[PDB]
Amino acid sequence: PLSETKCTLKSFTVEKGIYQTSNFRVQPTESIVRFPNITNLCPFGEVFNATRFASVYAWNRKRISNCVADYSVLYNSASFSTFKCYGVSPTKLNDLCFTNVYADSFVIRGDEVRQIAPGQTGKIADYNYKLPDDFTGCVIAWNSNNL
Amino acid sequence: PCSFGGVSVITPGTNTSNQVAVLYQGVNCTEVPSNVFQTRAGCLIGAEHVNNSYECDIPIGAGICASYQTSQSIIAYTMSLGAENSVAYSNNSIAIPTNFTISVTTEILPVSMTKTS
Amino acid sequence: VDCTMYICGDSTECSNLLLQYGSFCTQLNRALTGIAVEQDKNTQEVFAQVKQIYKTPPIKDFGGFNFSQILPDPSKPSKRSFIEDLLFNKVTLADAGFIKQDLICAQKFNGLTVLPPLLTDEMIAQYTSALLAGTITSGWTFGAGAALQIPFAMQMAYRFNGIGVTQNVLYENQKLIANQFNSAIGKIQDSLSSTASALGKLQNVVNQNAQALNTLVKQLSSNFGAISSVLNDILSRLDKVEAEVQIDRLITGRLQSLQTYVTQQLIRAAEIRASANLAATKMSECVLGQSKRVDFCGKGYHLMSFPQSAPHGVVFLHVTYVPAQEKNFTTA
Amino acid sequence: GKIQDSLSSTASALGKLQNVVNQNAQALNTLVKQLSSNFGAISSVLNDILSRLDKVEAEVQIDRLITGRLQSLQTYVTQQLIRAAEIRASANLAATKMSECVLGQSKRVDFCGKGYHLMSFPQSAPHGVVFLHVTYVPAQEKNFTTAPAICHDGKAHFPREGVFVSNGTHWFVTQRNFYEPQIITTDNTFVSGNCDVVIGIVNNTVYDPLQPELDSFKEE
Ligand SMILES: *[C@@H]1O[C@H](CO)[C@@H](O[C@@H]2O[C@H](CO)[C@@H](O)[C@H](O)[C@H]2NC(C)=O)[C@H](O)[C@H]1NC(C)=O
Ligand SMILES: *[C@@H]1O[C@H](CO)[C@@H](O[C@@H]2O[C@H](CO)[C@@H](O)[C@H](O)[C@H]2NC(C)=O)[C@H](O)[C@H]1NC(C)=O
Ligand SMILES: *[C@@H]1O[C@H](CO)[C@@H](O[C@@H]2O[C@H](CO)[C@@H](O)[C@H](O)[C@H]2NC(C)=O)[C@H](O)[C@H]1NC(C)=O
Ligand SMILES: *[C@@H]1O[C@H](CO)[C@@H](O[C@@H]2O[C@H](CO)[C@@H](O)[C@H](O)[C@H]2NC(C)=O)[C@H](O)[C@H]1NC(C)=O
Ligand SMILES: *[C@@H]1O[C@H](CO)[C@@H](O[C@@H]2O[C@H](CO)[C@@H](O)[C@H](O)[C@H]2NC(C)=O)[C@H](O)[C@H]1NC(C)=O
Ligand SMILES: *[C@@H]1O[C@H](CO)[C@@H](O)[C@H](O)[C@H]1NC(C)=O
Ligand SMILES: *[C@@H]1O[C@H](CO)[C@@H](O)[C@H](O)[C@H]1NC(C)=O
Ligand SMILES: *[C@@H]1O[C@H](CO)[C@@H](O)[C@H](O)[C@H]1NC(C)=O
Ligand SMILES: *[C@@H]1O[C@H](CO)[C@@H](O)[C@H](O)[C@H]1NC(C)=O
Ligand SMILES: *[C@@H]1O[C@H](CO)[C@@H](O)[C@H](O)[C@H]1NC(C)=O
Ligand SMILES: *[C@@H]1O[C@H](CO)[C@@H](O)[C@H](O)[C@H]1NC(C)=O
Repeated sequence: PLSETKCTLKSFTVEKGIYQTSNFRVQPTESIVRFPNITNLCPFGEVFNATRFASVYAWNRKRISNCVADYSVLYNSASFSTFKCYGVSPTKLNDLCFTNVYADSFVIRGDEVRQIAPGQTGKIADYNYKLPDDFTGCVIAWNSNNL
Repeated sequence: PCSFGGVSVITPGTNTSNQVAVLYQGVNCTEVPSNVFQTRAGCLIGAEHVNNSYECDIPIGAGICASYQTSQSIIAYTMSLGAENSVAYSNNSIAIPTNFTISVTTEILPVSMTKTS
Repeated sequence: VDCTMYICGDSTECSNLLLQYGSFCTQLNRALTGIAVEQDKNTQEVFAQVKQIYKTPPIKDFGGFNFSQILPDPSKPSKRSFIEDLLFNKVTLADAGFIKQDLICAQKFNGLTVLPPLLTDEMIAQYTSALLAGTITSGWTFGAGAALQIPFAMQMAYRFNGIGVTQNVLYENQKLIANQFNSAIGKIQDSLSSTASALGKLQNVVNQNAQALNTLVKQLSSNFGAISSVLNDILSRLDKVEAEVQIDRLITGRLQSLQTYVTQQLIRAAEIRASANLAATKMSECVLGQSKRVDFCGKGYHLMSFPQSAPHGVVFLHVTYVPAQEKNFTTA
Repeated sequence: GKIQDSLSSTASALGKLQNVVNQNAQALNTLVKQLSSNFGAISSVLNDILSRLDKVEAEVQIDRLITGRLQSLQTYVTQQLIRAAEIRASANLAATKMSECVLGQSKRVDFCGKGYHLMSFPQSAPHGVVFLHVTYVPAQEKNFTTAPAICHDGKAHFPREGVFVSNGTHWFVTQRNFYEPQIITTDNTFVSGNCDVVIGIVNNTVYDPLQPELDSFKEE
């Protein structure tokens, strides 16, 4: 502590009195993790790999609840031509726990994928499918000219 | 949130000694673990607590003051307010000074600080 | 205030980014420590006027005057007097900082701790009792030099001689005069027991000390433009490169809040320093002596004054002479 | 002389002054120290930023630097204003002490030194003023017995100035702040009312200076 006060005052010699120093706080002993103890894996397979998808005017919306996700499985796949999360880091998804997940599935042409970012404007973004300005979530787009 | 608080170092001038005391402020120091003293201002470690009272030299808090005294060490104590004195009051008694002393006292006051632009 | 803890405590990626702002945190801590020391300076200046603690004699032969309502009461664990105890009940203190083991707890948890005053209420009451005993047994002598004991009747005689009235008037009416004083003190006892606004100048202080602290906590809920106002949320959601962008905005907002709070504290501390210097002057001149300054020690011709403590304040009972029944006469 | 040795011995007596000057430096010190701070840019030196980057990104960095250094200036100038206000108050108080304790005599207790104020001498000091307050202090006290008034011929006598004192056998009139007994005389006292109302009156003779002259002339 004495050398620490010498450090705080930036002087070799210290005068008589009281000197406030860097505060003490007791460190955590260990770590506790608590999550709901559900176990079923989530069916992302039919969500992201359907036989067929709905059109933009009637864009399909699947509810995801009461399941254990695994976004690392998707994130490691190279089939994702475009993958951008606008309210969370894509890697951190494994350590974040959600109240629900809406999967909005549809098909467009290649040039309109820039229109699907949140806050964007354009014919698709104006007259059939608009994301909120404060949108949080992820956007996935991949070519299907072979399907 | 885990117990936390500011920490202060009680010390005389390093030109006199190297011994120091540590005051964990606002901490009931049963958590910190012969010189452990639970003040009303937290806990003091490294000083000997005595029942003797002196004038406050190094302010600790809540009536506790520290000092460096003999064998030399840091002592914490309840600061004495002053010399005890009972005035010999009576309804027909008077005190008159028969002698006087003229004393000079220095009073120092700042008048100005350095101009800066 | 611990700058790190207040801004975004329990985070290391905080300290790394907060180091980029230089010694702002150290400067804020220096200012707060200076204010804390200045509080002790004010208390020491106002109350520690006498180096000797006097005590009242066991016999209370004060020529008919009754100071029981302001003399210390041994029955109470503290040597606090009666009117002093009323004063302590009128003001509702908050966050006295005597061992924390609620608003006070919520303020404390965020690094906003309260140091205790050095002179606890007991030593303040002892100082007040000492000064009162000196005033009532030694005239104004103890202020100038040693304690020169004197009976209270001729002490009032010399206060009358000071106010331009011959001391004989006192002795021809002492029985009535004391009867007035012992009555008038009672009027204070009922007044402080009746009204609660008389101590406004004190509560206005203490309330603000809380209120500014309140808003200093309330700014934590503010997002300042980020996507979330909680640090652990930002940390969990985002990776380093964007978490840095968000945490810089949060740090800037919380640092500006600290700047505003510490400037407010400095201004209030300057006002309190001025008030404490004025109070110390009133203690030195109206208590330890008699004043020729009109209206400085009570409305009227000043006879004397009695000090009393109060939570974070001092209360002077100014005893003053007032001409009452006038008559017309012809003068050349 | 005791002052000369005291100022030659101790160095803390002038603390209130150094505390000022030190701060004037210390705030300046930190006002320079903030230059080393980066405030979030990639470099804390202006010429570095200028050399590395082109205009469109150098503007983004220099805006951050300007904001940081401007905030530092705001804090420094607010601190200076507060310290200047405190110094203004101190200087007004010192000017009052110069006008009242030096150029005159003060009836305010403890304002011009601890005790009964006799006078004061001003002295200069670096950025400060030092008053040598010369004051009178009663030193050696003694006990005496006092009565509020004396009953001589059925009438009460009170001091024109001073206090009736007695060593045990005789009564005298002494000024309050110095012992100098003097015989109870009609010149030293005045008469108002009889002896029944005053509480604690004590019988004693009151000398009349006209009586011995009248009696000596009668014997003549
Ligand atoms: C949907 O089909 C895709 C086809 O791309 C699946 O991705 C393949 O997964 C297999 C084993 O699971 C790997 O051998 C391939 O390397 C993957 N393809 C690529 C290019 O990454 C994907 O698993 C299915 N999607 C979902 C959500 O079930
Ligand atoms: C008042 O006090 C002074 C202070 O001592 C007395 O003067 C001293 O007298 C003695 C005895 O003769 C000497 O030894 C000292 O040198 C004197 N000191 C000073 C400072 O002058 C003085 O006698 C006292 N007055 C009375 C009436 O007793
Ligand atoms: C001084 O005031 C106190 C309080 O008013 C007086 O004490 C009271 O005496 C009466 C009458 O016997 C009692 O009924 C009370 O219980 C007493 N109260 C307290 C607080 O002690 C006291 O008598 C007064 N003294 C003089 C000399 O007038
Ligand atoms: C109180 O003071 C008086 C006055 O000084 C003392 O009376 C004097 O006594 C002496 C010594 O015998 C005589 O020479 C004087 O003539 C007396 N003067 C007066 C005015 O009476 C008296 O002795 C003192 N009493 C005590 C107890 O000290
Ligand atoms: C002061 O003198 C008066 C008058 O001589 C004293 O009063 C007398 O006291 C006696 C004895 O009891 C009575 O017989 C008289 O009637 C009183 N006379 C008067 C005029 O009141 C008084 O006692 C004396 N005081 C002292 C302290 O000696
Ligand atoms: C250190 O202490 C010695 C002895 O008390 C003294 O002579 C010297 O001046 C002191 N030095 C400082 C820097 O206070
Ligand atoms: C600390 O806490 C313990 C347990 O409640 C208690 O016995 C002790 O008195 C406390 N000490 C202080 C100084 O508060
Ligand atoms: C102070 O007094 C108490 C009670 O008499 C005693 O328990 C304690 O040991 C004393 N402390 C010292 C240092 O003598
Ligand atoms: C004095 O005279 C004025 C004018 O006549 C009158 O108004 C006032 O009441 C008188 N005061 C007294 C005390 O007689
Ligand atoms: C006065 O009398 C009191 C009580 O007897 C005593 O304590 C004190 O020392 C005396 N003072 C002088 C100067 O004789
Ligand atoms: C002083 O007190 C004594 C003892 O109580 C008493 O006999 C005497 O009458 C009192 N004197 C005065 C003037 O009150």
